[PDB]
Amino acid sequence: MIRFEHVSKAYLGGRQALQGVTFHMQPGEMAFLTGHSGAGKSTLLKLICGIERPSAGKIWFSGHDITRLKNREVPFLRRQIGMIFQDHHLLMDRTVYDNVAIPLIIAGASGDDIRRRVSAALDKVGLLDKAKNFPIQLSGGEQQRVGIARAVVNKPAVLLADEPTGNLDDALSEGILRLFEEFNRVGVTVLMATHDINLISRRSYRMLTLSDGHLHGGV
Amino acid sequence: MIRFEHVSKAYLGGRQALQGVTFHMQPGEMAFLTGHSGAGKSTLLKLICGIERPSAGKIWFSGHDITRLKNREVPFLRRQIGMIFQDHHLLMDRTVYDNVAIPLIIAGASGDDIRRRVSAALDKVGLLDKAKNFPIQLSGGEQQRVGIARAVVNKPAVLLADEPTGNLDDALSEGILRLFEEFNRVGVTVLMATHDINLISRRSYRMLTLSDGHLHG
Amino acid sequence: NEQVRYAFHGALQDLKSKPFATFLTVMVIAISLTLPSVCYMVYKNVNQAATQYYPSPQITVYLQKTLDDDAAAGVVAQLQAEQGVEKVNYLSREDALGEFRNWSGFGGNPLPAVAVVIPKLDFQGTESLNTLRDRITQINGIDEVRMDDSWFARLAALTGLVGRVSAMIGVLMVAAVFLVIGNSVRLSIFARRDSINVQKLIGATDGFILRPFLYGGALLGFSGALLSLILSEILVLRLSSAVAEVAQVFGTKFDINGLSFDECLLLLLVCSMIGWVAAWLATVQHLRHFTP
Amino acid sequence: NEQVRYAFHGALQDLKSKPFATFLTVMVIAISLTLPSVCYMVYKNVNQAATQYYPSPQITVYLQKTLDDDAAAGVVAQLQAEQGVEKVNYLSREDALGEFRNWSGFGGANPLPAVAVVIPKLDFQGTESLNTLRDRITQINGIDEVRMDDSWFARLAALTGLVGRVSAMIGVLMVAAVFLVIGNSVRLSIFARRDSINVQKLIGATDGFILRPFLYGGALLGFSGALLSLILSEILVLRLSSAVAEVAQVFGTKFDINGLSFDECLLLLLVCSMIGWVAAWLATVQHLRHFTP
Ligand SMILES: Nc1ncnc2c1ncn2[C@@H]1O[C@H](COP(=O)(O)OP(=O)(O)OP(O)(O)=S)[C@@H](O)[C@H]1O
Ligand SMILES: Nc1ncnc2c1ncn2[C@@H]1O[C@H](COP(=O)(O)OP(=O)(O)OP(O)(O)=S)[C@@H](O)[C@H]1O
Repeated sequence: MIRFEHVSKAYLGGRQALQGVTFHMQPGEMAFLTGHSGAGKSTLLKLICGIERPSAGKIWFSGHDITRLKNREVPFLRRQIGMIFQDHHLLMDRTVYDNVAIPLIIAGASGDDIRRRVSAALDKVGLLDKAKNFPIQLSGGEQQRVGIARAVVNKPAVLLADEPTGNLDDALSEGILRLFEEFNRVGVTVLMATHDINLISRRSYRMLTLSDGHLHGGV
Repeated sequence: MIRFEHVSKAYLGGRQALQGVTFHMQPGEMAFLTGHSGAGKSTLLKLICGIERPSAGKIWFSGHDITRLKNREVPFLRRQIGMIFQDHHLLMDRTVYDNVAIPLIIAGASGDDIRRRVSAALDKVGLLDKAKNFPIQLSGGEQQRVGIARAVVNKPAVLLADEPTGNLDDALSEGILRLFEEFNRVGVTVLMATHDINLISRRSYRMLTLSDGHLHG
Repeated sequence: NEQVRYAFHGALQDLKSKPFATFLTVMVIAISLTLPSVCYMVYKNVNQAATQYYPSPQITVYLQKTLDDDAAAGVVAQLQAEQGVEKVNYLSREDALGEFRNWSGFGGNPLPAVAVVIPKLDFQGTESLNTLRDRITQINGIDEVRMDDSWFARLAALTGLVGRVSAMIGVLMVAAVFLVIGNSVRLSIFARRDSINVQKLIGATDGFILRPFLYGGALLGFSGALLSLILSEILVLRLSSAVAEVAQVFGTKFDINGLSFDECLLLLLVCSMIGWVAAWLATVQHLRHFTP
Repeated sequence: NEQVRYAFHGALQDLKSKPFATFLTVMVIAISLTLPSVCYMVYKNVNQAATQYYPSPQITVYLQKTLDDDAAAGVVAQLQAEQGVEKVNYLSREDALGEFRNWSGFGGANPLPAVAVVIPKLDFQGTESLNTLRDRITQINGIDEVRMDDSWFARLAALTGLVGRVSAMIGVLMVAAVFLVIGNSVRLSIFARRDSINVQKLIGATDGFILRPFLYGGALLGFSGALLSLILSEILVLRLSSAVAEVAQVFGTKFDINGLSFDECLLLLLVCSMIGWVAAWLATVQHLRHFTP
């Protein structure tokens, strides 16, 4: 289970991103959280991995308390989260083949498993052609595709999707959605975040709308 | 007057992103060029400003041809295109107010009308309270907004668009599109390149589609 | 001088954005510039000491046995007339009588006089010694024009090796200042990858990219030279205090010449120009990689 | 050693990424190591050049007349067992010192006593040796010429202290210079990247894992830094070994310049690579402390 207490966060600039968010995030099923441009629809996902501290309340994950971790276990517990970014961050001047093999190195992979893990990860996105090149010559669609491809590896317990398909067409939007949708037979929680409604209106899962850090609607 | 004939692109690996395209582009008229994910639309989109050479063929701009010319001529005519990008090429060290003042100080305007020009280029975008700060604490929903805020400065003769509304709501997409629509009252072209189909279905303009970098879908 | 305001404005906050690195990159580069100043201090105070203190190339010249009791005055008068030796110490026959009696009592009679020959530094070479031996021998009344050498052979040989090794060290330090300026400036430039791309994709002029990096390199070299001068002056004062107790056994007052004003301006201008060319070479060889 | 192969592979990929930039970094870190080596061999060769020098510390050991040579051998054994640093030579006054009487019978014109010169080693010197030696000196008969010479003895004590202080100051500023130049080079080398530290921690990793290819990179930069100086110092030595020949023959002997033996070469490589183990370790953790929440 993933539980929220009455939590909020602001910053040093005086901008209050969150003003009280509370939900029980059950293991297994999906989420389609959305809001306006000024809403905290990305900073909500930033608190899950624990790379910012919440200004108010206390934060809970799995079966432990992830509040007040002194930089010695929040390296350890973050590894099971494939937290996707809004804007792409790749290891520059470094090939794609070991770019998606980054989380396998820390987890203690063998020699043989890396090849089939990278191959099976890039099969689900369909990019076994630009595999040995650099992300300089990758255009933005496949840059987003290799950014979302490295969340798939290591088989994470919790998956976060901070705006995928922002740089994709509608034909591949259904495929990159169904790459998430095939994860329902395994015990993983997926937090999909988006702006558009058209593919959301074609499906039916949980709505978590927020307005300036207040959910109001959405249990 | 932007004239095209058969132009191709094979950078290093022989990947034929483009092979040839032919269309005239009238001054002041809008366009909504699009393709699929692997379709070579952004390379064609950068061929108008021409930060890379177009290999085979030639591109005509206004009343000149810029195909393989010197580096003392290309950045002088690069000031008349509205360069926005998909990735956020913004000065991380400097604050937002002089991110959009780069075409002003290139144009050499006086210091007194910098503030009213920047505020005139940011009120229609809707970012004045979130100015005079750094882009690292700005999210992408306003980072893409301050990215295009330097394109609307000083009224360029031709305005360029490399996938806006990537991190924006549909209401903000409509607002930013009406921001782009009022430029068509004067003689500046709009070259929108979006993957959204419902936004372009709500209005009728010059719709062309390139399919895998060849011809016209 | 109005469009250049922004280029000087941006570099100041660029350096003041991360202050510890700005302090470290000047503290590492002033102490690399400490050593040419230190070697220049060591060079120029022993050179003025070499005019009077250690070298005295005297050649022991003996006169005729009992030619005259005051025959050395004629030798002084004739040797005043030619080049080479100008000032001759007056040592007559009666001078040798008073100068040779004390040596006999220290160890335990025609007695020809001993002349003093000083060829200065323009005829101090051993090949040029035989030219001076021609004019002394051809003057009558002089019997022994006997060589000394030995210590003078060492004085005319080790100075070449010391000058050669000092020239080698000076060439290695002028290469060091030619290279560490360029290294520091090019790492400062290569720390910034986004800015050149943004101001080049946006329509501009190449000089507009060139100016703030060039001014930052110039002020970095200026700060390095200034901190080098301030750090060298206190070491000159410390060595003056260190030589104050050593100079009092030499019998004369001695002081160390400090960094003069006519060369500190040259050091500051060459540091500014080397920052200029280091930023030119760092920036021009970086924005040619952004034009396909 | 299976987990550290990625560190070596990443380090050699970083070094081979920009060969000109890494070569220039190796050159700037290697030109700094030239002068500790040059000053070390300069300080080293003058130790064996202190075996012989022009201002020899002569001691006036002018004994008595005629019968002093019989008592010279009796008294030399007592003084050598007093301090332990005592070298006395003796010559025949009537026969071997007749040339010294004939020195006054030269162009620059047995009453004189015998001449003996005592030159001790540099280990037992100073005013304490004079205080422990003048108490029992001139213990036989009366001994003429008690007037010592100490004008050169006082100046050599003053001159060696001055250049000793200069050399100590130079050495501590060289170790400061090499420490700060490896700190500057490694700090700008890791500051040249920003995303490579961020992305390694935004994806869950181990804090020690990101330290591996930066500590190893700094250690390999320090290890490769000293080797170029150790193939450049001896080049300057052999370039300046030619001038040793004509200044050795005027000394009346043959002198050989020493070189960098393998005992101190490993020490220099260890001290130049160990500061890459420290500078990268402090600079990376200083850089990632600014990115923690
Ligand atoms: N690190 C930060 N420091 C200060 N303010 C921030 C920070 N991150 C976000 N904000 C502000 O919080 C508000 C929205 O936060 P975000 O969740 O980051 O935005 P968002 O969810 O990315 O919305 P988008 O970009 O349209 S998907 C804006 O007013 C931002 O300026
Ligand atoms: N510098 C480059 N070198 C090699 N191939 C490139 C380069 N830039 C783009 N491409 C290729 O161009 C093709 C697609 O071009 P784009 O027009 O950029 O695609 P796209 O539809 O615009 O995707 P985005 O996300 O909208 S940019 C891909 O096959 C890329 O590999």
